[PDB]
Amino acid sequence: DLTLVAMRTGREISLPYPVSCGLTRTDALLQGTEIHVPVVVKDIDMPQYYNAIDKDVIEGQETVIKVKQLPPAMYPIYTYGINTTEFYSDHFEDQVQVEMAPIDNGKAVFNDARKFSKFMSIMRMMGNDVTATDLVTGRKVSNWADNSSGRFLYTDVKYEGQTAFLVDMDTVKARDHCWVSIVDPNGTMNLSYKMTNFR
Amino acid sequence: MAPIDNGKAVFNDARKFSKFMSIMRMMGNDVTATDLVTGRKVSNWADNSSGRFLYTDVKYEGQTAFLVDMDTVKARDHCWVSIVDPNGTMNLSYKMTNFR
Amino acid sequence: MSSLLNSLLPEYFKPKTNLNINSSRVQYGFNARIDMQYEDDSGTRKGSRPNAFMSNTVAFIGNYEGIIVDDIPILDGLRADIFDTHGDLDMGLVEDALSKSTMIRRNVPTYTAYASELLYKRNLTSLFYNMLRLYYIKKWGSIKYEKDAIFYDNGHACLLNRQLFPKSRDASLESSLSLPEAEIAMLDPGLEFPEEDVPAILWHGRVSSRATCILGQACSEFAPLAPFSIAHYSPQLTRKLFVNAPAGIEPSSGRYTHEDVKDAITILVSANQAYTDFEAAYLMLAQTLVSPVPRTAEASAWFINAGMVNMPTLSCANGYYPALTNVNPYHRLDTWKDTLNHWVAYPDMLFYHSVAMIESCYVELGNVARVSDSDAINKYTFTELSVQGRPVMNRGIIVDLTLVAMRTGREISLPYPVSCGLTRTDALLQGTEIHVPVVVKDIDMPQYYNAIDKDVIEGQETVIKVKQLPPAMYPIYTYGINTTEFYSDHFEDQVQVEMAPIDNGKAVFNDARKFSKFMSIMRMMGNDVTATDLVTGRKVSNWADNSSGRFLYTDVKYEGQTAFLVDMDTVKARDHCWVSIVDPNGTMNLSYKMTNFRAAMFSRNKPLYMTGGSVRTIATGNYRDAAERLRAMDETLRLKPFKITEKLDFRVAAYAIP
Amino acid sequence: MSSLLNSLLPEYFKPKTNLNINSSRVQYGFNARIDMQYEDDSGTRKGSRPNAFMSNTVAFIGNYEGIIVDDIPILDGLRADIFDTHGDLDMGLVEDALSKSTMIRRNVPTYTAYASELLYKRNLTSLFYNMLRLYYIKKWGSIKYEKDAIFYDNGHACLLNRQLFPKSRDASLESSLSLPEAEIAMLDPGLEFPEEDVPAILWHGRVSSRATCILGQACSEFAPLAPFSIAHYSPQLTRKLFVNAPAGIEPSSGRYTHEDVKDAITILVSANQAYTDFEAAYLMLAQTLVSPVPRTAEASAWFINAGMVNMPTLSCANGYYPALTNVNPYHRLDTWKDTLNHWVAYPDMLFYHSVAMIESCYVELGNVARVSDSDAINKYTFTELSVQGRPVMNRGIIVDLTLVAMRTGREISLPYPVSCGLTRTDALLQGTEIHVPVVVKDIDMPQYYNAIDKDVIEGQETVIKVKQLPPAMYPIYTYGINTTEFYSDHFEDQVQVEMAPIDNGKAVFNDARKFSKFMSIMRMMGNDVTATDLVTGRKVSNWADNSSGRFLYTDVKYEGQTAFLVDMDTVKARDHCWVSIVDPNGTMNLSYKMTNFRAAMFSRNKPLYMTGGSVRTIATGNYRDAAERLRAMDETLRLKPFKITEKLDFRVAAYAIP
Repeated sequence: DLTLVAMRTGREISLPYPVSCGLTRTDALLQGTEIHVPVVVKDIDMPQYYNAIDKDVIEGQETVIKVKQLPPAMYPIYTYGINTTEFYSDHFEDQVQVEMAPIDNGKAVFNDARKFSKFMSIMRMMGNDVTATDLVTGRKVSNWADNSSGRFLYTDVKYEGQTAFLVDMDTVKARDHCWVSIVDPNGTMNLSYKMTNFR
Repeated sequence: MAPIDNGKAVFNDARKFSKFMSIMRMMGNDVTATDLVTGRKVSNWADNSSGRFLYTDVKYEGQTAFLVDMDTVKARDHCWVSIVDPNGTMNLSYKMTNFR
Repeated sequence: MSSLLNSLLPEYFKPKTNLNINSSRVQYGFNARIDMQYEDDSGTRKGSRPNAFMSNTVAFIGNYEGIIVDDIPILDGLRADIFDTHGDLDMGLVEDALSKSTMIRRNVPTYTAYASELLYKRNLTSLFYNMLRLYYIKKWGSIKYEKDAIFYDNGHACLLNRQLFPKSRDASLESSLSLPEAEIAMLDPGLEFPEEDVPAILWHGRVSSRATCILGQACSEFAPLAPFSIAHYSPQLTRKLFVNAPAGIEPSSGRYTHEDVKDAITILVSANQAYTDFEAAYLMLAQTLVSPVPRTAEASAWFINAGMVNMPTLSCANGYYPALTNVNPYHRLDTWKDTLNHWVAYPDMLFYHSVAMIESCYVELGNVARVSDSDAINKYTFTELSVQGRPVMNRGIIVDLTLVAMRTGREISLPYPVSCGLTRTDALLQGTEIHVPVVVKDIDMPQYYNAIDKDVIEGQETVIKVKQLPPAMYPIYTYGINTTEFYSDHFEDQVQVEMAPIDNGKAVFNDARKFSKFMSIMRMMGNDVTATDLVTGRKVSNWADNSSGRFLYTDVKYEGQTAFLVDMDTVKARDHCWVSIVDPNGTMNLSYKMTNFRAAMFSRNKPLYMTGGSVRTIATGNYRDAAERLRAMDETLRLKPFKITEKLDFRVAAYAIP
Repeated sequence: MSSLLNSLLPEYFKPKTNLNINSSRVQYGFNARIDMQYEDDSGTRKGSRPNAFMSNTVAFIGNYEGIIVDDIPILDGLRADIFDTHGDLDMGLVEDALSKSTMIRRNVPTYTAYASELLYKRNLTSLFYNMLRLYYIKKWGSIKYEKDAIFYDNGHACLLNRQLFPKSRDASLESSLSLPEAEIAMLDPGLEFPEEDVPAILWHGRVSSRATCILGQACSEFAPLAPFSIAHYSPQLTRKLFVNAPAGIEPSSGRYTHEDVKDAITILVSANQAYTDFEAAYLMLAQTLVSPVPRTAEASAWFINAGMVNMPTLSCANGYYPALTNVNPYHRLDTWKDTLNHWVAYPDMLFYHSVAMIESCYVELGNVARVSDSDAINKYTFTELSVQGRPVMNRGIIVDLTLVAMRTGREISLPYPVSCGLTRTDALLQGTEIHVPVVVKDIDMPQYYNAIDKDVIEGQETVIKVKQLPPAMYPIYTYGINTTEFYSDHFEDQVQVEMAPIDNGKAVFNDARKFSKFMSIMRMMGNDVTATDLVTGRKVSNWADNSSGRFLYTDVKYEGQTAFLVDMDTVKARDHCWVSIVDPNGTMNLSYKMTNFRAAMFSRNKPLYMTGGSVRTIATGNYRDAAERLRAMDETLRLKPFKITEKLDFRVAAYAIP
């Protein structure tokens, strides 16, 4: 636990005695096997999003989700922009440039995985419900997959494969309050934000 | 060359897809790919008269990703250069002489 | 040792990750372009072979037997403090190391006494060997062995799988073995006296239901039905195996996927710090995995008698004393985790490393067999002069790695002098003619082969005599890295020979070297010439091997001195380029160039294509944060190469120190 | 002393830790390449044996009998304060030391009075000796002894195990002894007056359940059934043994392994500070671990009567005076812990140290038996002039160490002049005829051997009269380090036999020296020569051994005038790899050359290989440099970080060191 803190802050932690007592967290990681978490369903269109065991499930049924790679359990908040990585993208200033031509009728394909993550994340700050669909596999991902942080990490796809995300920009829905509207875009889009003060 | 997973190679970029099918045509390999957005089959052997591949043979303005069928690569016209299984970075250098 | 066997592959070839093997036979070669130029007294002629396929054939069939022997301990993974200023294990410091890392100090005198006896016999190489074999049985578990199939087939003679492998039946690879399960018990912490002749191993967290079944079957006896390379007979490793797991082990499931065996190996190595033990097992499997299909019928003499695989005894004392294994392990080389990191990333790459190793051994044994038994370096005393360490016995891997050094001409070095694996030089080290059993296909068989019965009928089972062992394989991957006169595997070469006077329709070739050069030219032009050996009275043919398009002098099948009567009237035209002429006149000059190499693999008379992505390099430098190279070149194994010095005889080979 | 016995081993010999002995007979030796030559007026005939095996057979049987004798006290261990300037117990500082301690005040005056007698009872050599024998009995317990087995056989004469060892039943070494346990009582600290004639020892913490069983059996009578060397007859050391352990003595377990005996020794030496006592016990066992199988039939005279082992009486008064032993002991030599530290690390090395000592002794007693009594340094007075100390009696280890000093040609130094162990020079000093029994095979025996009967039918039990004792072992480990002309153990040697054509093969050797070299070199060449003495009329054969393959002059079995007729048309070729003497004419010149040496061991007519780690030369400095180091790295858990680095893919993470 102390060696993980040393990696986060980026400093040298020193104790007087090399004592080895307390909780061990790295248990499910080192096993390197599939884990079967139980879930009770609410809607009927669940198993498209989550990697479920059943393909058709009536509401109020107890199902199982197959988790292979462990997603992050917490988002950095106290350690925000002290040792920044491009995965979490916990910057004060950030921008993304999605390049579209008028010949394309709103439909954009993200060949790159990095800028797809930043587009889907900044659109959620702006209070827009985007629903992308993978062209190779045929699954779907939604940027609204959290009600705490309000960011989109790439591990919300729940699948490691080839990157071909079709996003249709005439099915974008305004969900939250205090939001900027994308009524009908034409040409190159440039999104950007700035965090100024903290309380 | 894109990684061949089962018997299919995903070409996400547009420029790389144009260069790939342009090489395989000069070697003389009738390759058939599936456009993932539309769901229609493209073929590099569209025009027989002029022995070249233009990107307009896809017949879809806009952005897409192609799933190339690497198992069903037919051998129409074979010179000694002609290979079926590409591996890594493909280099083709040709010279045209003796016009009449 | 990944970096060693990876170097053997040719510079042009870089193989992809996956390879879907779906048969018990794989051809491997290259498609080269030959530009021949002919000149004689009549005039000049220029041609060009546009596509020429030179290939060997390798199979998954080889009769092997396991023996449990006592070998050296691998002292890698133990904490660095117990070792003194030199590279030696001091029992004075083991007492201190165990004392400081406990509150209960009553048990220190007892713990030290048992530890001193067990540390000098620690070896997990035999356990990883069986775990690796279980991985490949599950992965390639759809390969069929038919009993009434062909082994070698030329046209005159034939060998079936009934012969060479009696006591065999028709079975798939998954159907070959029905392994039992050894008792995987839990070591409760509190037991004071380690039970003797039972090893104890560490584990990360809870032992999975699937991990139990793998460890149970890995320790059990292997009893095959069909002869397979990766299912050979092995004795029982242990009866019990303790596992010091804080969380209790689960009962055995019964079934497991090939993916589950990877998870079992990755945990077992990481916990025990047994990285060098894995490197030994990796090299040990590279020898066994594949076996050569013989070039000619005489080259079946190698694979009659069952070669012995020396499996080290399974012992480990990490479970009892987990204080000795800590966060600061002792290692001799800084590149000591490369072999595992290579396998876990690219499992199917072992096939290419195995083909590269067995080729290098069986090519160089072609030369060692021809060495006269009245020189400094001969078949008996070639290993002993080469090695510069202190192993238990010059057996197993030491013999194989000595032949790789002689091939490549570079100094090979391992951290520990391990003597574990297959010994090939058994048929070689005996002054006796070997009786290869064969089947007669054509009535004129006794004229070609040295048969017992001089009159035969199509269908009869006879026996042929082999005195000197011919080469089993031709150089393909190791083509032109160092060229001997025997093989003549040049890129560019100018062959010059003087044609003998054609009296009636026959040309007498009294000299041995001139005869070899003549038939070598006529083969490259593509003329099937047949000559009569005057001493024996048997017919030789340059078209002996179709796969590799070259002529070796061992195709005559007569050690000693002779004169050949070549039939110049009956020169058939099998393959004709524009260079190809039938009537040579005076001094024959042939100058050829080989360009445009490209690797190709065939399986079941169709092209076998490589799948997956491109292999990115994984490799660690000589230093991580180490200041001074403390040489420590006393215990490390070193193998010195020998260079072949050609002499006038041509039939005899001779080695010298470079 | 591990140091002096280590130097006796050859330079080419590189020993390993473990040696898996599974029999009661070992043929230790070396493989050498002999280049023999026979020059003559007609021409030269060259030979070459690439692997020539020169061996000395060593067994685990030998009749010995222990007797309890009075020996000097060993004062190493006691605190350095009580000693004066000269180095003897200054009584007055003892009374001062006891007064300023944690002793009961009413016991001080009565205990101080006894000190004058009890403090000079310090000799634990007998206890350590018995505890070392228990270690090797349980380790090599599976070795067998058959009653009707062949002790010696040379074709003509045979000597069975029934002949030398009557009252002998066939049994395994483990099943030989049935040791009864002596009482191990706890010393009451509040005892009125110390009980002399009852030894009291110290212990660290609690006496374990197994330590009671080991100490109980160590201080008991050895009454064996089979005549084994490490299970010979010993009297009862003591009836009762006190142990000053505040933590109570647990009752006897009954069973124990060989590892538990090492635990018992290491606690006993550390508590009592008795390292010099252990060094004496190590050298004692080195003599009487293995006995040599006789080279010739008439060399069995050494092992007819049982040689007495001198075990010093068990006497220790540390239990009564705990204050006088502390962490600052008095020692003469600085390297006083080296012998124990060597044994704890490498227990099985004692086998090599044992054969080195007996081979050194029995070689020198060979060429000591061939000196006339009328001389300065002779049979009786070779020990007195060599010894420059003050031992009680010239017996035990003093006689064996002085013979080693003569062999190697160096000065052997011990800290205390202790006189305990086996005495070998018994049959020599008697100077009388010895009557060895023999069972005959052929009917023409009594011409060769000096037998009691002149006509004896096959299968009869006869007697041979041995007057002068022949050498029991040939020098092998000490080959060409201190060469004498008797053994003729040179690397290069030649002999010139001068004959004229007028003589029809018959040569008479007037000289005795060159007759020995001719007969010896002819046996290397594999030729069976049979000479006949002209004066007496007896016969000698060069083939009188199947181990070394040399001819010593003591094989004549008679001292007289030298006139040996050898007929050189009755020479028969016996062995393989031999040069032929078909028909010689003129002067003969024989010669050989030994070039290289490789250590080899045989057991049950199979190769015995050394396994385990590489044995080093342990020095006092190699451990105490790690004490100087102390691991001075302040024991503070400093965790260093890793900065994550992003690259093209971004899906997978990569950590850097800085």
